[PDB]
This record gives sequence, C-alpha cells and structure tokens, in this order.
Amino acid sequence: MPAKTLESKDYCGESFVSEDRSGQSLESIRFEDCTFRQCNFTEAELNRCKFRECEFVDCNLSLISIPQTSFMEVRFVDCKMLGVNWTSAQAGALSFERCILNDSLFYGLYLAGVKMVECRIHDANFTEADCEDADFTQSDLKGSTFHNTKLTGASFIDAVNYHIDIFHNDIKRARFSLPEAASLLNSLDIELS
Amino acid sequence: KDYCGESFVSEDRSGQSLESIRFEDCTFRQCNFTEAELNRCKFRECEFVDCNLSLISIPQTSFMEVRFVDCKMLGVNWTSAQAGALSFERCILNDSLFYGLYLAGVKMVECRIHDANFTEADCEDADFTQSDLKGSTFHNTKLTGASFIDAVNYHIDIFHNDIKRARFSLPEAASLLNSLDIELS
Repeated sequence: MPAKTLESKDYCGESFVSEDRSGQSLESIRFEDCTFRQCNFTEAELNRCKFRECEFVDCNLSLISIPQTSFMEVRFVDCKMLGVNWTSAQAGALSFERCILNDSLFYGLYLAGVKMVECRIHDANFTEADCEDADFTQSDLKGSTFHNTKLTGASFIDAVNYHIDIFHNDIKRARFSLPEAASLLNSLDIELS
Repeated sequence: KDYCGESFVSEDRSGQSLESIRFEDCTFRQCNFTEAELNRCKFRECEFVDCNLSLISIPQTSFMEVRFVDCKMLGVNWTSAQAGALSFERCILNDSLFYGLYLAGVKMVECRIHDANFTEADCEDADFTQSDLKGSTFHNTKLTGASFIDAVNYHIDIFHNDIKRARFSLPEAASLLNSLDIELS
C-alpha cells in the first residue's frame, strides 16, 4: 500500500513507520529530528538530502544511492545496508548499531569518530578513509579493505576478521584485543611458535 | 708468524699485542686473551673453546669460519672486523659492538647478549636460537629470515628493522607489537 507523498523539502520531528520507499527518488530533502521505523529504502536515491539528528530503526537501506547526501548525528540500528556507495556523501557523528554494511564503499570518506558497533562488515572498502577514533567494538570485518586508512585511536576491541597491513595504515594508539591482535603481524611474512 | 693446524692449550696472552699473525686450522682451549690486541691478524677455520676474550681489541682483523664455544667475549668492538661464517655458541657477548657489521648467517646460539649493539648490521638468516638479547640494540638491522626461536628479551621495532620471513616463538614474539603504539587487552 503506497506511502504518503513527500511533498516538502523540510521535515522536522516527524516519525516514519513501516513505509516502503524502494525505488523512490528524494530530491534535496532535509530531515531534522526524524525517526524511521521498519521503513524500506532498497535502491532509493537520496540525492543531495540532508539528515540531522535522525534515527533509522529496522530499516532496509540496501543499494540505496546517497550522492552528495549528508548524515550528521544519525544513528542506524539493526539496519541492513549492503553495497552502498558512501564515497560522495558527508558523514559526521554517525553511529551504526548491529547493521550489515557488507560491500559498502567508503573510499576517501571522512569518518573520524564513526561508531560501527556489532556490525557485519564483509568486503567493505575503507581505502584512504579517515577513521580516527572510530569504534569497531565487536564488529566482523571479514575481507574488508584497509589501505591508507587512518586508524589512529580507533577501537578494535573484540572486533574480528580485520586485516590491517601495519605499514600502510596508521594504528597509533589504536585499542586491540588478544588473541585477535596477532593478525597485525601477518603484514610481516614471519613464522610463529 | 704463520700457524697451521695447531692446538693451543691454556696459553695466556692477556694485555699483549700480537702483530700480523695468521692462524689457519687452529684450536684454542682455555686460553686467556683478556684485553689483548690483534693488529692485522687473521683467522681461518679456527675454533675457540672455553677461552676468555673479554675486551680484546681486533683492529683491522679478519675471521672466516671461526667457531667460539663457551667463551667470555665481553665488550668486544667488532665494528672494524672482517667476518664470514662466524659462530658463537654458549658465549657471553655482553656490551659488544657489531655496528654496521656484515653478519649474514652468523650463529649466536644459546648466548648471553645483553646490551650489544647491532645497529646498521646485516643479520640476514642470523640464528639467535636460545639467546638472551636483553637490552641489545636493533636499529636499521637487517633481520630478514633470521631465527629468534626460543630467544628472550629482544626488543625489535618492526618499523625500523626488517624481519620479513624471520621466525619467532610465542609468547616472546608478542613484544613485536610494541613497535606499534597500541593498547592491548
């Protein structure tokens, strides 16, 4: 059953529940303090939209296209978000909680402080990204690409499956866990015990 | 002044200068060379067992196929040395200088090696098995394919020392991650 038409280019305090927006083009809409429950945005285009203090819960955002869209103070909770190109977007004080970010593109992205806690993150690409102080507490990073990724001060406590060549990624003051941290040496072709 | 195929036993040359002497195929047993000086001497296929070579001075001197076993060799300055296929087994090498020295394949096995300087040395395929490297300086040291199996108290900054294909034992090998400035749990 069709969703309310989004006539405005400004929304505020508004709640959006169980709406199917797949395939929709939203053009230059600004949302502030809006909540999104059980919404579907599969393959929507959020073109030049702005999101400030907003929250997404139980929403599917897979293959969403976010060209020149900003998220500032946005929280994503139990969201599916595969294959998203973030490369053109602006992120700031982003939080992801138990999201699935498989295959996402973060090349070059400024992500200082990002929270990606308890997330499935396979084959996501973080090349040239700024991830200072990023918090990957307990995420699965299997097959994700770290390369000239600034990782200074980031947390990989209880994270798993992270391949980080330490010659091409700054990890000063990064927090790690044992035994998982051992993978940091793989960068050296060293034989162990 | 040339010597081939001799065994020298309990000779004392402490604090003496020896000049342009060539040894080939010679054994030294319980010989004292503390503080001796070996100007321009030469050693080919020679063995020292239980000999004291502490503070020996070896200006412009050469060591090819020389085994040291159970020898005190403290504070020796090897910076000058010419050296090939050197082995040290169960020796004390504390405070020695191996500055910039070519040491491919050297064996320093079961040795005490406190406060030695390996800065700029090439120690490719070096064998440090069972040695105590406490306080020794590895800086710009080629450690490619070197073995630290069962070695202890080695501090190696993996950013300023090449360890491609080197071998380590857990748990000592964890000290490697300190080259990194990280917090562990």
